[PDB]
Amino acid sequence: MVSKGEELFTGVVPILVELDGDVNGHKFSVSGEGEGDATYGKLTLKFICTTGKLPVPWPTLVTTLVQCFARYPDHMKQHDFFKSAMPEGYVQERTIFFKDDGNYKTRAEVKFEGDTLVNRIELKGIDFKEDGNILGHKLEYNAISDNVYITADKQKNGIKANFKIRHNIEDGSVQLADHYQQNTPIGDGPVLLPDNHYLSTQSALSKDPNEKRDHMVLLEFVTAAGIT
Repeated sequence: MVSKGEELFTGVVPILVELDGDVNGHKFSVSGEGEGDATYGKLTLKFICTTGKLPVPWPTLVTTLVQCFARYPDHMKQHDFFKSAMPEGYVQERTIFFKDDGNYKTRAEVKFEGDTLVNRIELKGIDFKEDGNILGHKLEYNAISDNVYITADKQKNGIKANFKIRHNIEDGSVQLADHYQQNTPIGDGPVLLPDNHYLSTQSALSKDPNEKRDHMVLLEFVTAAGIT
């Protein structure tokens, strides 16, 4: 046997992302479009700041801007909460603590609208330093890679996750971003509550040479692991 949510992901699925943000009162919006192919754990996305200049570095928004596209190995498919919640979807919440700086709090709803997987997000950032690495734009436009450690959250019928992102600073140092995550289903049907495991995630950041708006191109791979 297969299992209902996971059938929505056997091919290439269009993705739409919409974010409204406010970081220390600097308001902005981002839209994104692209495709995901969970068979290969593969995401291709392009994001645009629709309000003008992005007031934070693009790399700091990657994790916020669809883990339902992870490739779960066959032997791990009973541990894929994300697809099991579809098409109704899930709420994904985070707190992202930037070491020696402010924090983002995010709330997103990830669900299908027809054949399109949509991620709608609100982001609120507070306590940032005006000349710190974030509001001062001191982070290199560089890839991020790390492991998302997932555990069951029986009490919300969902999952929690934790991970670290170590963003390179232009001086050669590192800006740590400690992520704490919770996901809860939107619908009332059965979902898969996983054993402990992780998502190995690699995001490559680039620019479209023909694009004059403030933007980010991503190529991302996401693979579940940690259960032999």
